[PDB]
Amino acid sequence: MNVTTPEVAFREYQTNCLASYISADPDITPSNLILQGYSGTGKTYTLKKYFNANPNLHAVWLEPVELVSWKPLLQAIARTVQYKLKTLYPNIPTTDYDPLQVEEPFLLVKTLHNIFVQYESLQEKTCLFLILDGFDSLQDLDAALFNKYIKLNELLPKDSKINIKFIYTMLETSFLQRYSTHCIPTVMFPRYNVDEVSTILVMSRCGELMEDSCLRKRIIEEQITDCTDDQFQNVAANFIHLIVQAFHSYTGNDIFALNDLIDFKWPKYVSRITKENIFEPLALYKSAIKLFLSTDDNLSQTYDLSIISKYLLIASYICSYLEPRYDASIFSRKPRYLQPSLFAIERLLAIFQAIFPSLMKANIEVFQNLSELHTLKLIATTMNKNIDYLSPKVRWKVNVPWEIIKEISESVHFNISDYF
Amino acid sequence: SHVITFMTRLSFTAKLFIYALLNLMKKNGSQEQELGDIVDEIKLLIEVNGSNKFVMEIAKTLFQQGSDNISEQLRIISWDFVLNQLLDAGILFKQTMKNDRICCVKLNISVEEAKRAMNE
Amino acid sequence: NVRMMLRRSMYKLYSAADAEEYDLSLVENFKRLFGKDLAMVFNFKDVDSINFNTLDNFIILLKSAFKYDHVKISLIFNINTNLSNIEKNLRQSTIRLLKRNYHKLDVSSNKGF
Amino acid sequence: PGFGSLQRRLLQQLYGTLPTDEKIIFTYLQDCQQEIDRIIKQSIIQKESHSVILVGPRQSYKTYLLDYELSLLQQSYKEQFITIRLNGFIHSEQTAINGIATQLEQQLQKIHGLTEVFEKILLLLDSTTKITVVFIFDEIDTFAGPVRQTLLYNLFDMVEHSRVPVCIFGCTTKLNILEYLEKRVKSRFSQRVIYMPQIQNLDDMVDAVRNLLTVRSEISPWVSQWNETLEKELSDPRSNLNRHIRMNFETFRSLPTLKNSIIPLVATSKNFGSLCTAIKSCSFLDIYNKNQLSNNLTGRLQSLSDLELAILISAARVALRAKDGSFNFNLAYAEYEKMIKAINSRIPTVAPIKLWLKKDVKNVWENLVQLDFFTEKSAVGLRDNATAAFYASNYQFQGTMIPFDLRSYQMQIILQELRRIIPKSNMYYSWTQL
Amino acid sequence: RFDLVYLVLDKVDEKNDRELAKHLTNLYLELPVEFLTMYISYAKEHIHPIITEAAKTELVRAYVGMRKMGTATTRQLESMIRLAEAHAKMKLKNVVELEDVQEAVRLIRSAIKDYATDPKTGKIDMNLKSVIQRKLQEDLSREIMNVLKDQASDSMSFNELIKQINEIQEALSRLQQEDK
Ligand SMILES: Nc1ncnc2c1ncn2[C@@H]1O[C@H](COP(=O)(O)OP(=O)(O)OP(=O)(O)O)[C@@H](O)[C@H]1O
Ligand SMILES: Nc1ncnc2c1ncn2[C@@H]1O[C@H](COP(=O)(O)OP(=O)(O)OP(=O)(O)O)[C@@H](O)[C@H]1O
Repeated sequence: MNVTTPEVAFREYQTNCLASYISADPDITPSNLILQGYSGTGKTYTLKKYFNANPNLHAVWLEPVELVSWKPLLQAIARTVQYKLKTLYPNIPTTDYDPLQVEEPFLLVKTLHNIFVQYESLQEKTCLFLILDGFDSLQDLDAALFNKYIKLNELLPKDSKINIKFIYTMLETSFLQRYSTHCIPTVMFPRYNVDEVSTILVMSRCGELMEDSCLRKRIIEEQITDCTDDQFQNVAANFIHLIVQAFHSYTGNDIFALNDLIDFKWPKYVSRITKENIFEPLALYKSAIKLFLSTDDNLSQTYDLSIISKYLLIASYICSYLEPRYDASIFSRKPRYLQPSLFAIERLLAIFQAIFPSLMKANIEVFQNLSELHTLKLIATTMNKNIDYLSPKVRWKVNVPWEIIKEISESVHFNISDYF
Repeated sequence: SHVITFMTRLSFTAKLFIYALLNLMKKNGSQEQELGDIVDEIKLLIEVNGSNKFVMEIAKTLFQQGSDNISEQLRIISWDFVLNQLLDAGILFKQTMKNDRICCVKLNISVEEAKRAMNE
Repeated sequence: NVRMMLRRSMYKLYSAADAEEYDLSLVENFKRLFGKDLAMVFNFKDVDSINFNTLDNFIILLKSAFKYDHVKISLIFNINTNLSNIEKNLRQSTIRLLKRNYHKLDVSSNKGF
Repeated sequence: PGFGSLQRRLLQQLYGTLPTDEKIIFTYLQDCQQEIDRIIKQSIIQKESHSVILVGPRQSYKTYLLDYELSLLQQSYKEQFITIRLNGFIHSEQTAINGIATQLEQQLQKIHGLTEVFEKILLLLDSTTKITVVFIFDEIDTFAGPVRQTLLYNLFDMVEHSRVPVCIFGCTTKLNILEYLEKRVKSRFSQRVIYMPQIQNLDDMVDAVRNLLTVRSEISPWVSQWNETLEKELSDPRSNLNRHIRMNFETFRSLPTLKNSIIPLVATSKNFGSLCTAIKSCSFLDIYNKNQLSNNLTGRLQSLSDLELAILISAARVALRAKDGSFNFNLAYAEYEKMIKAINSRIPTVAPIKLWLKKDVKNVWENLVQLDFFTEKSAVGLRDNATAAFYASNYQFQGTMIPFDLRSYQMQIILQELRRIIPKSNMYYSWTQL
Repeated sequence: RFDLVYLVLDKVDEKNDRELAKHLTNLYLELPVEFLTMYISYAKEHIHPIITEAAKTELVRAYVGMRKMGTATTRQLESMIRLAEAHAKMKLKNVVELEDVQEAVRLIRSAIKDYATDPKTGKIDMNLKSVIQRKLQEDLSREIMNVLKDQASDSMSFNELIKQINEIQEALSRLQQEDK
């Protein structure tokens, strides 16, 4: 049977290309297929939409994202196909092989050959497509892994009724280019243009917020009798166009990023709607001006620290950015963009004593505050495993940026800016 | 050697790549060359010729495929395919870094036989 | 690493489920295995020392659980200093997941005398 | 509507899945095909042990020929040959031994309706005959693991002692195969290396195209119209459809790669009446051609926003000034801050352009690392093997711990390429140079 | 600000050594200066050439071409007229010809040796059969075989053929060797 093509917009080359490598005749379709495109390019959405328009096909959907390593990936193929064949052909008396016995790719070929023999009495060769969404998204991945799936079909008995027509999707480009000489039939997705992103969210997210709880409470509160669902869509649609124009340079040409600001700012945007905001979005924009002027993606006196604590951090930044050459020149009475350098603990205490407002000395409280900063992670150490502070080889560095320390010195009345 | 019989039958892309690499070797006085330098010298050697229509057609076929309107590739067409083909045949040895323009391309074959094949 | 996080989380989940009367398939199979809905509460006992690169990946890993209808997840964050440390190390794509439904609480002993 | 039957025949013919009675061998391949045909039949019919390696690049119709001869032998010599298949990627040296035994048992059962393991192949045959074993291998060189090559070292040894004749073939793209086949294995191998012939003239390619695109079966009356129109577009060297092939020929001379684009053109075809309009001009390989290039460096660069581009340009400027070519977020914003000041400064003042905050740039900064414009200072990238990747997934590098604003990056696009690609209508075009 | 800079290099070539050596070695065995000075004084006395419209426009493309390859300051544009007038004065033509313009530009190019200079780092080629020579000859030969027969004649004059394609002798000689 021939394949009907879907109507997916902004992908009207791939939806027609897959009519080539996917067909009811297993003697035509290739043994490997790659769909390549970045995140938010619709590869998962396009492939699933096409399959749901042709129910006569038989396919298995898996996700390497959940299948953390390759061992689950092999096992899921064996397990799902074993179930899927039963679902397709319940009348055939068949036996079972344990899908948990898969340890190496050879065993998959062994198990698959054993399974396919049971279906030798089938009327016709059966074309089967195995689908993995985001192949290169696998958490533990290597170059040699993909070659293991490319040449798998020809190790099967070529007279077998069941043919495994693998399907893969890839995100990156530095991964796919290593396999260019194989000339695997490839269909491509580029990044979406600004115009398409605006239209996609208009078509997708309009119906989502037309029926949210927040507005229909406010509409009754504002007693909007003339409101209609056609107005309801355009009211929500205006929010998408404004937020895109406001934050396209912020988010990018991304659909995932925009789909969250449309969520957070929406209740606050809902609040400013009144009886006078029904018909003029310009006034509604004026009321909600402060929403757009800030991203509000931020999660929200920034650091409650003791007097001893404040001078401890101030002294450390000097150590991490001033050369040891200048320690005697500046403090004795005798680079903002670079990453901080390491320093020794003796350097910190000497400078801390040197600038503290006769000597301050180092009691338990000074060390008690110093260790807390390490616990608070405002100062880092040179280790990651089995932290031992008293080991002499560990060094220290500053984890606090310049802007925070600027405001700390203000509450201290210590003029750091004159030391550089 | 029988290797030269296969060298002489390579596509134009392979011959140009090998010739540019050899010229960069003779300029640098070293064998391995930075991968970005190779694709820069390819453009240098392509455009050092005159603006004659034959040169223009060759350059358009090489860099932007000679397509109708869609164009402006940063590197020549099949620049990866022929690189892998030389790499997978054992002639060309390259180290692995995901940064394209800091990896070194190194030859396995003798210094003389490449020129000998190119001189044929 | 993410591999360790998924296994250990399922190991504890199965052990508690064993007292009713190691991967995400256990989450899918949970209602068929034990006949009850599952509500998971994750307690990040010390957020600061956690490798954010591992944690950022793991949060996305847990996001696949929303396909199931019988599973509900809650996250508890032990924050020592302020929200600012989270806003730096975490990828800004991840943060938009947390902000959709969150509650901000202070539990320090010192509070206005 | 009914033309699809001929279209199916065309699609099946393009894929090489025609029956052996109709399988086509190109003239430039026929010379080596007859040598392969001779050795196989001599080893089977005359019962002589032999060993040969086929050598050529990938996508070179190399293992295709081995299928062709065996597919023909099956039509008349079902009882004469035994085939064993192995591959260097899937079948590891641990699982290689069981791979032969399982496949050997399958063939032995259907025919009738640990050094001794190698000998037991002959013992099973001899006990049931009182049939030449055709070994076929892919990626011969790949078996050069630390474990001894007894997987192959014993097979070439069997050539000397096989009471039932043993013949061995293999595929490999290296020209240095004898480096992988060590001296101990070399002493037993017949060393009949056959480097595959190459495509070296446009006549070879066009005739090979003629071999694929000819229809020599009277399935439908439009077959003659197909062959008429086909040779119309190949009789004139300056044809619109032939224009692509010559350009294909000069760029790369691997025939299957050319087929990769032609099949979509055949597959996208809807009906014979509309097929005539498209096949001549052949404007659908141009769209496919740019499709291959849509996600390259140029393709990614075109879809960015102005702010993403502006930070990218400033990021490149730091890289160009820096001898190492490295930069970080702080330097990128500083040049972004200065360039906004410069643009604002060159404006008449007021008689009585926003600098984005350092927080909001973070999302803009993340997009550029995803899209591979930036890369880490020492980014090794993808590993080659799972064991090597195991160490990578466990080790924690410096970049995973240092702050988000101080991770050193490098650039994939040089400012010169920016100035070559960025539209001159862009406001930051004037900032492309220093 | 110098108009012309000349890079005179001496190479150790046995062939070129004999060419120079035999010139000098026989000269010390065993136009005159009076005419030469008479010529120069005559040329300076009379000719005051004026640049024509056609010669003017070609300077723009000549200077821009060096400009985009960058040290091509506007100083070298003075040489693009100063040398042009001096060539016409030698020609005794009372206007500056376009041939004078292009030859002077070539002279500046040859004096500085741009064709033998690296556009990237400014280094000089020591040597100043190649595959690019092959393809250009191949492509030229392919088109000649068509144009020679595309016209409604079996053959045509080579002078007209050159102007038809240049807008060659070796390529056609090879075809004659192959009897094409
Ligand atoms: N043509 C389109 N029309 C409408 N919506 C679209 C279109 N293309 C993409 N989308 C939307 O964009 C979303 C992008 O997410 P998608 O399913 O493609 O993830 P993905 O790229 O496979 O994921 P990952 O990056 O995690 O591997 C889709 O879920 C869909 O809602
Ligand atoms: N049984 C077959 N039927 C039809 N076409 C086939 C068959 N086997 C291979 N091909 C053809 O072979 C081409 C792919 O390259 P091929 O299989 O010849 O390489 P190979 O010999 O495996 O290469 P390598 O040197 O990498 O081992 C495709 O064009 C495909 O149509």
